[PDB]
Amino acid sequence: MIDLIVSQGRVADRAAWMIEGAARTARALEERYGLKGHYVGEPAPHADDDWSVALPQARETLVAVREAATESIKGDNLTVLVNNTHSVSLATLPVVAREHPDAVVLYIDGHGDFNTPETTDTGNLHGMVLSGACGLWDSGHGAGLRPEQAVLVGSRDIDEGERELIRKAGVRVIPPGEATAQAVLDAVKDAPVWISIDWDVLEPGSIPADYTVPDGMLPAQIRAVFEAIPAERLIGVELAELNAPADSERAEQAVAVILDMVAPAFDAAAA
Ligand SMILES: [Mg+2]
Ligand SMILES: [Mg+2]
Ligand SMILES: [Mg+2]
Ligand SMILES: [Mn+2]
Ligand SMILES: [Mn+2]
Repeated sequence: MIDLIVSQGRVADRAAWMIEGAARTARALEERYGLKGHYVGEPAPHADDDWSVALPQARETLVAVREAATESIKGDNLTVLVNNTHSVSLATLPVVAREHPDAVVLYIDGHGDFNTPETTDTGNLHGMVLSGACGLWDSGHGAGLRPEQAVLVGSRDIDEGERELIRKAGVRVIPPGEATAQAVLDAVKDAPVWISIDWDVLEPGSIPADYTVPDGMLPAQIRAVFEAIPAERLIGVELAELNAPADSERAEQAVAVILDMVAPAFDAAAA
């Protein structure tokens, strides 16, 4: 009753071990739940390139992830995507919004990812993912997510340009100190639910990502979200931005903590 899809192609990766982090996460899920993952994309080298170069390069991987996501979301299994980068959600979020136009997206992240090409100060595609899914700019991978149905959980590092786009579009923001069961249940109400996680939401030290931003959520708060959302309401889960080298302490300890955070959802789905 779980479908596991794993991105292994470069999607604007600036960090060296996002593909390895995704692989280690997927292999641990495979072992815990006796799943066989659908691995898509071919690894390319990381680089600090503009979105205008990285997005074109990522098309093949994004289209293969979209195709596998569409097949699983049309079906009766919990859709689980283990994505190297948050940018893969440029492909998955338009699918979820087309299949489930009633769905609320819990976008669990330390940042807003709501810059456009006009507002971005870094040219990092990652900073433009949720705005892209919401059609504030054209990613070439579709849009159709209503910002009124997107909830930023745990965001604490939002540019004033980005904050303006977020308020006007009607994206709700739950800061990390308010990100409890009550606040998340108030946000999703009675809607079906898609969870999109960027591990940079977590208080630094624990689960390595690309970005390090203080005063974040704790692993138990993420576990509380998975415990709080009813199994009948959960469409699927996306896990992104584990930057963990092959065979490392950060790999084995991060993946133990991830297994613990997602167990309330995956144990229910796996039965
Ligand atoms: Mg790195
Ligand atoms: Mg293209
Ligand atoms: Mg279902
Ligand atoms: Mn982030
Ligand atoms: Mn992100």
